[PDB]
Amino acid sequence: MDPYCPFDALDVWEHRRFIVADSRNFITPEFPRDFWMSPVFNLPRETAAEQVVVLQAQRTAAAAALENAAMQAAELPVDIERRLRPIERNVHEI
Amino acid sequence: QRTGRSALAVLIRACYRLQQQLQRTRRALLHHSDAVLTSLHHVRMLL
Repeated sequence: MDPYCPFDALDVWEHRRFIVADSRNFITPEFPRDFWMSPVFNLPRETAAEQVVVLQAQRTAAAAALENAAMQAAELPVDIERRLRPIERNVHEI
Repeated sequence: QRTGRSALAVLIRACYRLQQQLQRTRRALLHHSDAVLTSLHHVRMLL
C-alpha cells in the first residue's frame, strides 16, 4: 500500500532568506493516522422507488376524497331544479 | 269602475314579477355552482 517513489531523501538547509523556486510541501496533520477514520456513505433505505410508491398511494387516496366531494357537490344543480320548479308553479297558480 | 280594476293591478304587477324573480335565481345560482364543480375538477386535474 506504499506509493512508489524512486528517491529516499535529500538535504540543502533551510535558510529563511534564501528561499528560491517556490514549491509547496504536502501539509499533514500532527495526529496519528488511525483516527482519520474510514470512508462510509450509507443509503437512506427509503428508495427513489419507495417514495414513488408511498406518494402514489397518497395520491390515489386523495383522489377518492376528491371524487367524494365532487359527487357531494354534483347534486346541488339537481336540488335547485327540484326545489324551485314547484315554487315557480305555485307562483304561477296565482 | 276605476277602483277595483286598478286595485288588482298591484297584485298583477307583484305576481308577474315574482314569476321572473325565481327564474333569475334559477339561472344565476346554476352558473355559479358550476364554477365550483369546474374548480373541483381542476384541482383533481392538478393530481
